[PDB]
Amino acid sequence: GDVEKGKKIFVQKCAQCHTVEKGGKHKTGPNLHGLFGRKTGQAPGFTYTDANKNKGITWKEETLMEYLENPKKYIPGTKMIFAGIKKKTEREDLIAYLKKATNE
Ligand code: HEC
Repeated sequence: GDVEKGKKIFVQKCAQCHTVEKGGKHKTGPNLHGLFGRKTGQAPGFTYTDANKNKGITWKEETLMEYLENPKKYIPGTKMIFAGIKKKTEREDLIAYLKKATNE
């Protein structure tokens, strides 16, 4: 998973709604710091849909690969408006970026 390639994918597809920094700002979407190994819907100070709050999985590589491929299929009724990233490589690249960025 190429971190630098993941950076650019994040900017293109994710940055309009999400920050990755520790104590970063909530926007349209929750700040993503400390994402890995946390349950869905647990970012402090963000109002989630009941669907995201009660999804009840743990974020990791496996779960992110499935989610980012098709958000609304994984979490029906999410308010995250994003169609998905179809390609495996692109997703692994992005997830590599997040593993690092959301843990610094
Ligand atoms: C790159 C394609 C993106 C990644 C990676 C993520 N998003 Fe989003 N996102 C948005 C909202 C409003 C929410 C909350 C929606 C709801 O509660 O139904 C989300 C949710 C996520 C989550 C889960 C958060 C949790 O802690 O459980 C992850 C991991 C996530 N998103 C990653 C908004 C948007 C958005 C605005 C239109 C875009 C372009 C994206 N999200 C894209 C990405």
